[PDB]
Amino acid sequence: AGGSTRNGRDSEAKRLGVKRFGGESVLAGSIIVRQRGTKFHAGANVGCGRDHTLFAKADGKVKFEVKGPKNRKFISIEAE
Amino acid sequence: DKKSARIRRATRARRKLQELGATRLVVHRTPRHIYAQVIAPNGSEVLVAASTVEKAIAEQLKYTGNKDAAAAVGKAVAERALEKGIKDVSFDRSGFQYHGRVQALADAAREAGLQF
Amino acid sequence: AKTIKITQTRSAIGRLPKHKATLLGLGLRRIGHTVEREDTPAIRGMINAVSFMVKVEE
Amino acid sequence: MLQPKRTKFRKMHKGRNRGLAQGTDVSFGSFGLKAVGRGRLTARQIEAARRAMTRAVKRQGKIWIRVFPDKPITEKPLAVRMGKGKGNVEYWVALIQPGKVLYEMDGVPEELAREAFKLAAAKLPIKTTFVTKTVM
Amino acid sequence: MFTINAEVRKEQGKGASRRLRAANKFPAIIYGGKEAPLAIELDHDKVMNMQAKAEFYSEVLTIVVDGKEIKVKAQDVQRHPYKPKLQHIDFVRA
RNA sequence: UGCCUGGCGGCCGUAGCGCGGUGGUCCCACCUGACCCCAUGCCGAACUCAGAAGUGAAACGCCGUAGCGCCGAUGGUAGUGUGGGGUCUCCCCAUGCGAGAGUAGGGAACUGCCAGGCAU
RNA sequence: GCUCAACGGAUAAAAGGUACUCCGGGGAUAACAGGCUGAUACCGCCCAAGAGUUCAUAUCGACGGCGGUGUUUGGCACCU
RNA sequence: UCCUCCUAAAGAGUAACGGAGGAGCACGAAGGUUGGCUAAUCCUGGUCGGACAUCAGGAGGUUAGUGCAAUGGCAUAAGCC
RNA sequence: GUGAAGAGGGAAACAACCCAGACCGCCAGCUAAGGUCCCAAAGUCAUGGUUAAGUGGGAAACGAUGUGGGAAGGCCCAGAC
Ligand SMILES: [Mg+2]
Ligand SMILES: [Mg+2]
Ligand SMILES: [Mg+2]
Ligand SMILES: [Mg+2]
Ligand SMILES: [Mg+2]
Ligand SMILES: [Mg+2]
Ligand SMILES: [Mg+2]
Ligand SMILES: [Mg+2]
Ligand SMILES: [Mg+2]
Ligand SMILES: [Mg+2]
Ligand SMILES: [Mg+2]
Ligand SMILES: [Mg+2]
Ligand SMILES: [Mg+2]
Ligand SMILES: [Mg+2]
Ligand SMILES: [Mg+2]
Ligand SMILES: [Mg+2]
Ligand SMILES: [Mg+2]
Ligand SMILES: [Mg+2]
Ligand SMILES: [Mg+2]
Ligand SMILES: [Mg+2]
Ligand SMILES: [Mg+2]
Ligand SMILES: [Mg+2]
Ligand SMILES: [Mg+2]
Ligand SMILES: [Mg+2]
Ligand SMILES: [Mg+2]
Ligand SMILES: [Mg+2]
Ligand SMILES: [Mg+2]
Ligand SMILES: [Mg+2]
Ligand SMILES: [Mg+2]
Ligand SMILES: [Mg+2]
Ligand SMILES: [Mg+2]
Ligand SMILES: [Mg+2]
Ligand SMILES: [Mg+2]
Ligand SMILES: [Mg+2]
Ligand SMILES: [Mg+2]
Ligand SMILES: [Mg+2]
Repeated sequence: AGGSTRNGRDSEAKRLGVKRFGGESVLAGSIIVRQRGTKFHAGANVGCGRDHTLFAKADGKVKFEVKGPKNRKFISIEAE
Repeated sequence: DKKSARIRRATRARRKLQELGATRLVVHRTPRHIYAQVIAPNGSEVLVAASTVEKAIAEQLKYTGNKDAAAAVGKAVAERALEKGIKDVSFDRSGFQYHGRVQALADAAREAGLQF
Repeated sequence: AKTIKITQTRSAIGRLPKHKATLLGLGLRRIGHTVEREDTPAIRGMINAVSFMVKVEE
Repeated sequence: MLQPKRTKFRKMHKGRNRGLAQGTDVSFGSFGLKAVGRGRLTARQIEAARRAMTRAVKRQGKIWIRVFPDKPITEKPLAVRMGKGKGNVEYWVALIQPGKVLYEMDGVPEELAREAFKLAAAKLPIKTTFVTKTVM
Repeated sequence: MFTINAEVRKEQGKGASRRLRAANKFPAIIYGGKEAPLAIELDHDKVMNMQAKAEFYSEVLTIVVDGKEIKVKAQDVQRHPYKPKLQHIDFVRA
């Protein structure tokens, strides 16, 4: 008999990711992306939350696009 | 250098008005002249413009780069904007201090009828 | 009207759920079941998916 | 015995050893000992084959060793049950794919390199072959 | 001088290239210049003998396809990883 | 309509660096001065103001240039979904998808609105 | 206002012994033995640096490598 | 008990007495806003002054920084006055 | 995915492998995997090769003028071995 450990821990999965994909009609206020940083960025009619959560300010379809000189990923709600 | 730092100093409010959809008045300031232009919310085309490089404005003046020139410019651009029916804009200082010729321009445009 | 005969030639016991749904979409029920379906790309795609266990007769 | 001086981490998963190799061509020297089989070597097997060819050339010529054992291998002690943590690091291996050039050599004739690489290959578990520098 | 006889590949891809190397052949491609790239197939043992010389990889070679000689050069060759065989050769039009 | 320049964009390196050359009517830049508006945890350096003697030195812009950066096929290779097989720690066959790296090559950006100057 | 931290918190409030022991149950779970396996062990073999006056292979055989048996120490916990 | 990464098989999730690290706070400014600014390191020169204080220039271009672990972010700075 | 909760045919026998999903009955027929000399249903089928080891019908490093096939080479009727 003998042994021990120091590596038993881990935390809970925060269920991040993209909740609504492109071309997917949403209501205003619908959470699109949960994320830590700004892996994505807020485009038109899209707000950024306290925790960098991307939510829709309006209704319509999701448009993923790459803009800017840094080729950053912007999320916009197209009108519909 | 100085040009780049002025742009860095301006590109926050420019992107903010870009997402606000704001019709925006752009001031540009030189030691000799001062420029103004009213830009559509797409940022790709203008509506009205005024300067101290124009003869119709510059010939009534002593020096093109003083506050009296800047007020005459903000008055002219306001009278052109109201001629075209543009009334509510948002003033982009373009990285300058709201002071001096810039302040005298915006105060002239407010007085002539623009709303910001 | 560009219609073809499809005949199930193998069993569907240990097969995938997706292949069982494909055979249901074709309307095949048992082995040797010859069915008559139109010729669309969607039909040809299901036949592509289960080509090992059907036999298409044009 | 080759061994990394520092490692970012002390232990490593067992992994797999599938795929073909990359160090295929004889880069530096003229003659090469190419692996044909698959498996893992060690620092002892490497150092024994180095000794066998250094002695077979009488320290004449130059020998490159293309591989390096960077994978730690753990073992549990005798009479220890299967739980209670990962075993202790015992030795270091290099994963060998087919096509990997293991050694290179020049400054010697071809036949001497053949007999040297044969004396080295007798210490190695995997099946090898002899290769030369190909133009292009 | 090396004269190589070739044939235009009737079909391409991974399954075909494996199947040629089964039938003692190997593909190659002629490219360069304004002319379109040409997907050929070679006999393996002839070219494997011819390539043992550095003359092969230095001189200008004549490839006969459809009775049409093409003076090329050996740009790059993919070899078998542990067998003395050839996978594929790039030929640049001289 | 042509050329040049300034401003705002589009696009985000085939758009960037480097090297060489070149520009001052206007514009721009440096530049002159500062009692004042305003400013310096000291300093008119910057910010700002009043200006216009000088210079395009720097900066900027333009032109050129393949030392790079960048882009980049074709074919093949790797992988792999399904089905099947073997000598089954790993591979093969049919079929479908099909890289990365590398090669040839491309490549010294393109474009919109307004305004001004000189020519026409 | 609780290190109720045994952190969805049994109570405001709680440690041990039993070879004097007992009941309900379990091969869901251990000791013996069997089984699987064969790390270890044992028995072979490969290369041959060297020792053997010279001479690798009379006898040994370093560094390292491949197997066999099921025979030890063990692993698992499939039978009871 | 809670957090971070891997295992985790390119959505989410996913176990072991699996591999590695932390938390049980702090801040009345270390918050808000307006305005402005932009690092690490090295090189040269320079009083005490030295590998290393402060000062001036240059390279570099975030290799720094983030109240604390790690990851993801951060120049429009979320970094610094 | 199967078993569990699923019989049948095959793998000698062999829950979990291969084929295939049993309403009942029939002294009817076609097939799957797997097979066709006899036990034991069906080819002592055909054509062309290989093996001499009962390999098939258990196993490695390594060793060897076993044998079949292919491509090339260097000596050779100026006489090779
Ligand atoms: Mg395939
Ligand atoms: Mg220059
Ligand atoms: Mg000044
Ligand atoms: Mg100059
Ligand atoms: Mg391709
Ligand atoms: Mg590619
Ligand atoms: Mg460029
Ligand atoms: Mg240039
Ligand atoms: Mg409790
Ligand atoms: Mg609990
Ligand atoms: Mg007693
Ligand atoms: Mg009892
Ligand atoms: Mg049991
Ligand atoms: Mg015992
Ligand atoms: Mg036991
Ligand atoms: Mg055994
Ligand atoms: Mg052992
Ligand atoms: Mg002797
Ligand atoms: Mg011996
Ligand atoms: Mg030994
Ligand atoms: Mg026993
Ligand atoms: Mg035992
Ligand atoms: Mg169990
Ligand atoms: Mg028993
Ligand atoms: Mg996931
Ligand atoms: Mg997944
Ligand atoms: Mg802060
Ligand atoms: Mg700010
Ligand atoms: Mg110093
Ligand atoms: Mg059954
Ligand atoms: Mg059965
Ligand atoms: Mg059996
Ligand atoms: Mg039976
Ligand atoms: Mg059959
Ligand atoms: Mg019979
Ligand atoms: Mg016969």
